[PDB]
Amino acid sequence: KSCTVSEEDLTTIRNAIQKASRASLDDVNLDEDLIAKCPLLKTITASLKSVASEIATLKDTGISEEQVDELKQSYEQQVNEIVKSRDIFEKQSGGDVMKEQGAMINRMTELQVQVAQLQQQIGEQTSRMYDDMAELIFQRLAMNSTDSIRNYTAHMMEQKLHTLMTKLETNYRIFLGALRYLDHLGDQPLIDKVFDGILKRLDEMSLETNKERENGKYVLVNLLCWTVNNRFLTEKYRKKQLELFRIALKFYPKTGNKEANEADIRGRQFCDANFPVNVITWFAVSRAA
Repeated sequence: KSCTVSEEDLTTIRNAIQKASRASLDDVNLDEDLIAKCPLLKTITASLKSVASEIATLKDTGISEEQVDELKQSYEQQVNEIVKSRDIFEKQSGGDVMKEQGAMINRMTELQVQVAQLQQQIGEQTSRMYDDMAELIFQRLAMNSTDSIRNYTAHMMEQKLHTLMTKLETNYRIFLGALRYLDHLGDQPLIDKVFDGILKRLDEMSLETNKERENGKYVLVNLLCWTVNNRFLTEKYRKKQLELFRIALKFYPKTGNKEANEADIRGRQFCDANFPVNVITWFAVSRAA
């Protein structure tokens, strides 16, 4: 494709980016005629919408209202920085009077870069907050260390692990934060028990609604990612290999639908290994036969 933008349409794009930064953070709505002459704008539109959805997802979490407000200000301040960019939106002056960066495709490319970097920046910010939220869950449930779980009976340990799973599973970013928290803590007896608790939840949870299947798929796929390149966790996978095969075929039953299932699995991964796809669509399908 090619991108052409008229002088007045660039002004319209600038205001639409401003409007998506403040208050309700609504979808950037632009005329289709304008989008057609420059399909790059779909990418920019989708990126700002993703950050808005991610911020809204933070609200329906146990995060401090101060924390969410502080993140909303950072997002708005950073979009305002893009809006004030003379390289993107304002007329060339002085030295760059007839530089090539004044052409539309170059202005829009720099807009793509700054919005992509904004998305990465906000992503790193929310990742830290999901780290904190995950840690708070372990602390509130009094299972943040080997010492805290040492004196739990088997029945109590099972009960704590179930409660933990019901809190981690509803938001995969919280689940990822829990794995990062356990990794940094380096408390292996706790990792051992959390692995057992994840498996038990995956083996028994209800799957009646789409929300439950989505929650379970993210947990299953990223539990497998968690074992990659880790001897202790790979050893845990090895011993419970057959149970994970049963779990994989429950979430991904249409074995003959290899291509669609693989695309679904890779879209939920946060490692880059083939291992989750291989377990679910290859190993488990071969063992059942």
